[PDB]
Amino acid sequence: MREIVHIQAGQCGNQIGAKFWEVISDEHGIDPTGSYHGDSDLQLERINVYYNEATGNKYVPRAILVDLEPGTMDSVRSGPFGQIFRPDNFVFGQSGAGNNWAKGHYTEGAELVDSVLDVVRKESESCDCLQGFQLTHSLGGGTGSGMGTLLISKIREEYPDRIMNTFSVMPSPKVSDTVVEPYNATLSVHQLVENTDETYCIDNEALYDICFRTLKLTTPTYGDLNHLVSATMSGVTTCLRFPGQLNADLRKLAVNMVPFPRLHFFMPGFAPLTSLTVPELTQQMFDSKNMMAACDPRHGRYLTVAAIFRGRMSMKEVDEQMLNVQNKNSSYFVEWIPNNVKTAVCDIPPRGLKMSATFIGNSTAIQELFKRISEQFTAMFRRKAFLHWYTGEGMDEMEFTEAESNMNDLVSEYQQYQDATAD
Amino acid sequence: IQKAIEENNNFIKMAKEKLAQKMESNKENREAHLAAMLERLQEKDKHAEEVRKNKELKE
Amino acid sequence: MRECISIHVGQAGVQIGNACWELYCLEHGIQPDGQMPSDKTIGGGDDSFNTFFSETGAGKHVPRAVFVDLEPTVIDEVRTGTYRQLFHPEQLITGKEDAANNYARGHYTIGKEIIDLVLDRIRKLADQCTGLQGFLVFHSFGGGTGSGFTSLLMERLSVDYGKKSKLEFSIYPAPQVSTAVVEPYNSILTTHTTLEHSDCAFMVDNEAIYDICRRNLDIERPTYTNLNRLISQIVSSITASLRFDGALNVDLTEFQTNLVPYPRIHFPLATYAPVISAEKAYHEQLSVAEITNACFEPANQMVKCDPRHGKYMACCLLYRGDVVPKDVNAAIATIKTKRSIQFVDWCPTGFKVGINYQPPTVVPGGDLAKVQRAVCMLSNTTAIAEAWARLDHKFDLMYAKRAFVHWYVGEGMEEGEFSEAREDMAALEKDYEEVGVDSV
Ligand SMILES: Nc1nc2c(ncn2[C@@H]2O[C@H](COP(=O)(O)OP(=O)(O)OP(=O)(O)O)[C@@H](O)[C@H]2O)c(=O)[nH]1
Ligand SMILES: Nc1nc2c(ncn2[C@@H]2O[C@H](COP(=O)(O)OP(=O)(O)O)[C@@H](O)[C@H]2O)c(=O)[nH]1
Ligand SMILES: [Ca+2]
Ligand SMILES: [Mg+2]
Ligand SMILES: [Mg+2]
Repeated sequence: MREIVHIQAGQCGNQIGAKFWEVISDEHGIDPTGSYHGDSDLQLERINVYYNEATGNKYVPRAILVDLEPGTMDSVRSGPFGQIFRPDNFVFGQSGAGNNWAKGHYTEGAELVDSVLDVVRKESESCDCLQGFQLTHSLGGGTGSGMGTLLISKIREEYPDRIMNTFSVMPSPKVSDTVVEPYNATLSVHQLVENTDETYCIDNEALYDICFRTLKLTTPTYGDLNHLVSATMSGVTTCLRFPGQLNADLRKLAVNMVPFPRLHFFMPGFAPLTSLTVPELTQQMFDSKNMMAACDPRHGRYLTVAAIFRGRMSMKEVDEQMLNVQNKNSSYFVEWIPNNVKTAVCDIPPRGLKMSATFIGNSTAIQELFKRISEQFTAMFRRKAFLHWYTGEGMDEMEFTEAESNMNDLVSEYQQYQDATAD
Repeated sequence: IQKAIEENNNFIKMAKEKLAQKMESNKENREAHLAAMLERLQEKDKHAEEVRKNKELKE
Repeated sequence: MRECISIHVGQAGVQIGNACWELYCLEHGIQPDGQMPSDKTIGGGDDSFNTFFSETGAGKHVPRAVFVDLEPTVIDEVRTGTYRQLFHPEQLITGKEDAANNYARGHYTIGKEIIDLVLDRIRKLADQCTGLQGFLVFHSFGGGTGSGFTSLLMERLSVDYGKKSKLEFSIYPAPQVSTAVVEPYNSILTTHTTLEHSDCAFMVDNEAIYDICRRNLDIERPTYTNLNRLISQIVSSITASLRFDGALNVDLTEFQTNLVPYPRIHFPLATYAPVISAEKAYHEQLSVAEITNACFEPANQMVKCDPRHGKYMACCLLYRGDVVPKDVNAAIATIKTKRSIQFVDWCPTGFKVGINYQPPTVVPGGDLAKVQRAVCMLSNTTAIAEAWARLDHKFDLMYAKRAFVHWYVGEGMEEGEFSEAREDMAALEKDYEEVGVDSV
């Protein structure tokens, strides 16, 4: 009876959001019609976290679908589980964002934001005790990046004591030739640093490399990248959806993962990744090749880590192997946060796997991600390239400089605590 | 026996006042924390108005 | 008279409370519906077990207990569990949002919204008592409710009941089963706020209980159920003098006189024996001497520390079962001639002994063997300060960087409360050093 309200904005946000509901609906035994046909009572014990139960014993995702164009949301409605979403929770426009953060944040998005809040408000009123919100979106586009960060600010104004979580997709030249993505992404990070409590960094650069290098996919599609996002999102929400002791709600997760409010950008990880023992799950789980953000954790230090093991296995062996990895890699865990690695175990494994492992790391090595975006940002901002797309919507030059400085400061803060010492 | 009564009453008294001060100081601090949060958010809305006006005048 | 009200706060306190009251019902012959065929006085009585159980006109024996948690899922198991008919609905109090492992939310933001209702329900129990003796408060150090709401409750109880005695059973955190990085913070904050409001506190180191279950009972990965059933036995031994009577029975308050030389030095170290599985206990009878010797094996302590490197200020032996003073005295004599039991120079060295003849009980499906005799030692040793030192060190590591402090400030707390609490702990560690120094 601790409800989460889900929001998905823009093309990317709606696609990964739709597949998120497909996966967890299968895990909870919910079919596309909303009826339960599972075999375990553990599936329904915390179903209220993500589902409303309309009379008739059908479960309706507590989900809101937003986009400044109908295209992506029309495929959701006509796809699998499209009929499970509440039709009133579809809020779309016709103008579009044109991959312009300013359009989605200040102009077109500002016209539609009020109607979205009406739906957020209606859903939140019927909550026994709202936990907070989780937003799926990309930072390289216009709607998900611009209007998504706008929704965050407006929701926070009305629910300032609730947790704001985001699944943010970072742009990569390997998965988009659209050139103004460094701008839209830097402007988005500027907002996320200030108005979110927890952000999972879904780096498209990492997803591509996993599909190509590891899984041997010459031409990775958005569907291939999204199969990783779905498995990851399922993993990092397992503690919220099933009975458990560790990080069972958004606030407790934030308290365990965020030692400083601005440093709330996590590095997801998943294992196995195959185109299986507990020692191998744990070794791979801490390997750079299994990270959903294109950063090497051995280039920084871990502030906090959450490990989630799924499937039937030996808890004694899990505890042993988690102690083993920390001891053998003690240099990569800050001394001044004792016992900063917490472990959860869920008896229910994902679909198609006998056992899996999900990794949530708050590592200073994440600066490599922001450094990559910053390098792409300054390369164009130095040339004032494409700024008329943004000044034409009313923006000022300072706002670009401010977003730049704030992201560069975020990098410095990660380096500060990476260099910090106990003695 | 009167001194025993006085000390026990002073312990109750001082415990009641210390707690009343903590709960009051805590309410004011938390309210000030939220006030600053919304005043920053409302400044963003005010800034969004300038952006939309800066564009309208550009036409 | 001499009624005792128990208060179980947070998940740890509630779940330990479930194990304790189940064990009590078995020790006294009370059924899950509260009926007790052996009790021939219906509706009331002055028997020893009435210190912990009230009686209704319908023959139900009701725990003098309140369960409080800021979220409902744990107490909900009590509402639907095997002993749901044992408690009146008003004894089980729940909120909708927990403290998110944040002392500030348990003591202020969330706790303040339910504190008045909790005090009201405690008052309802106190009004039923003709001679209330005090309270027993079960809570964890690490949880936001167990730390923050307990401190608030303790402060309020001092106001509403004066210096009426309040005893704690406190769960000291262990990495093997901990659920929050900030548990050192919450531990220091609640220890400081409760220090002046507690007369006696028994700390239970989860790592000590964890190791005991692994080593003595061969439980590979002990669960809370494993830990809590062991903790129940220790709590039972401690309260047995209040719930039973006998010629050789010694009241817990009389041990207290010896265990607390100064108000702040009120943290006894408990050691329990025998902890043995049914397989090893078979055809192996453990004598009085053997279980007494086990009390001085540090591996059987409830808190990890080395009394061999500290000084004793009191030693109490609480036996239960087939035990007579003759065998006790012989066992004690052997131990003094072969163990490093160094007392401070300002305390007598004699051991204080109590014997309850009711033998120990085990819950069905448990791991502990049923034995004919058991013992819990309660000693006041400077070595228990080791537990403070370990916790204070983890506090200093994080607080030097103000790690996670924003979660507390955001809920209304100030850094001054952190430093104030830490300084009180430093003085407490200092107090344990001074009491161990020889007199000039
Ligand atoms: N021995 C024992 N320890 C427990 C038990 N349950 C929780 N703990 C310990 O208590 C600490 C966490 O505090 P909890 O009691 O679970 O939290 P809480 O009091 O409900 O506070 P919030 O959940 O934050 O509102 C950790 O150190 C756990 O290891 C239990 O049943 N037995
Ligand atoms: N993983 C993934 N990334 C996407 C998807 N669609 C778009 N993106 C990324 O998002 C960015 C474009 O933003 P987009 O969501 O299409 O614009 P929007 O409709 O205004 O939100 C690009 O950098 C893409 O790599 C998708 O289905 N999956
Ligand atoms: Ca009776
Ligand atoms: Mg696109
Ligand atoms: Mg709890």
